[PDB]
Amino acid sequence: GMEFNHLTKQLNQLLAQDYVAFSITENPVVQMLSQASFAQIAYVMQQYSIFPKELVGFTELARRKALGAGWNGVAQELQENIDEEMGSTTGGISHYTLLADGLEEGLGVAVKNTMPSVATSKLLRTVLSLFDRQVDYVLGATYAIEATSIPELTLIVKLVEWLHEGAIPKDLQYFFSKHLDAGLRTSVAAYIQPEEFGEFAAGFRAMIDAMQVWWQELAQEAISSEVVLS
Repeated sequence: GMEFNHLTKQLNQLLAQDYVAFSITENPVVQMLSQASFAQIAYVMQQYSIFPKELVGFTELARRKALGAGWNGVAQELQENIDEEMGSTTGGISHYTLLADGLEEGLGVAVKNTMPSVATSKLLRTVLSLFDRQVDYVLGATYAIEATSIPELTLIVKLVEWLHEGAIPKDLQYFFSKHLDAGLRTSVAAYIQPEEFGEFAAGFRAMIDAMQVWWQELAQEAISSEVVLS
């Protein structure tokens, strides 16, 4: 209803105003592009790729939290998200695979079997700690994934275009266009009570904070490869 709609609009605005990681100009990797080598930005993309993979499992944890609380409509919406990320609208090919295959075909950058870096491992541990809380908080963090999706994908398009000398592979271009050229919010609205809006907001905040910290740390990891110990 109106009060939850106000909250979700607010959280989207918060993200747009206050978070440089989701800015197409102020993201810390974008800010290092003048000085960065191909290898360094390829490293960022290898690490980045881990996150969409792992987010399917986190969405599963949120689905289970929703079921556990009797938020059945939300569990159903989350199942549809999982099905889509695992390929239900892209011929059975997961979104992760489209990205990974596209990076390999376009750049010769292998990302499958990438181990998380210190920063990425820290992100994944932090995120799990959020997805282990009560349903309202967990769904806030889950809504943060949805809210960050478009700004994130816009940054990824930029970095991938920066890396490519020519056109990007056509399947990868479709992956991007399908995302960039309401269901979760409306489902949660049916169950969430006003007394838990604060917990939903807290989960959202915690997730976007964790993701921002990761982008910052991953920019430092990338640039540090040419540092001479001093």
